[PDB]
Amino acid sequence: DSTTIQQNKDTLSQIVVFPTGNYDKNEANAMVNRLANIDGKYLNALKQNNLKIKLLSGKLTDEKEYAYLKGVVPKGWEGTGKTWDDVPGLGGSTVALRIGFSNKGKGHDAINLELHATAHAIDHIVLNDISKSAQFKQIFAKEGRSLGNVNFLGVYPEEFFAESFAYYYLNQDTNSKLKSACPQTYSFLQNLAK
Amino acid sequence: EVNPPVP
Ligand SMILES: [Zn+2]
Repeated sequence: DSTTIQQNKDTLSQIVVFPTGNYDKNEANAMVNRLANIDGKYLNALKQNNLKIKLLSGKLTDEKEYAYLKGVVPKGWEGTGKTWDDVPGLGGSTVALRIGFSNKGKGHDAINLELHATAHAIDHIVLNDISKSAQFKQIFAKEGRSLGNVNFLGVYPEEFFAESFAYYYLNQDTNSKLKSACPQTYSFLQNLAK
Repeated sequence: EVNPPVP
C-alpha cells in the first residue's frame, strides 16, 4: 500500500547514492521507485549494513573501486566479447548501476537491472549466501532452467536466485510468470519474506 | 563479491 511504499522509499533515501555531475534525475528516480517494491525487511537490512546502491552516469570500471575489473570477463559472460567495462550493473558486496540501463536489452538480458543487482546484495549481505544453501540448490536443480538463459540462470544458483527475485518484485505480471514457471522458487521467496 | 546481470 501507499504508506509502505513511502517507508521503503525513505529507507532507500539512506541507501541510494547519486552520481556527481550531470545525470538523468528522472530515470534515477524511476529506478528508486522500482527498488521500493522490494520487501521492506530486506531494504532495512541493507540500510543497517551500510550497503550503498551507487547510481552511475558512466562505466562501472571508471569508478576507483572497480578499476581492478577493467578488461575482466564476468562470470557467465564468456564468449560474449564483453568485459566488465561494458557491463551496466554489479551486485554482491556492493551495488553499482548505470542510469538508463534498467530494461532488458540495455547491455544485458535481465528482466530489470537494479532488482537483479540488489538481489545479489540481499543474497550475500542480508541472507548470508542463501542461494548457495542446500535448500536452494535443490530448488535450483529442479526449476533453474525454466526462466530462460539456461547457460547463465541454469548454471549459477546465485543468478537464478537474483533473477527470480527480480521477477518476484518488479511487477504483478513478472510475479505471476515466476509463480507459473518456478512454483517452488516462488514459494521459497514468499516464505523468505515472512 | 561481484556478480553481473544476465548476458
Ligand atoms: Zn547477476
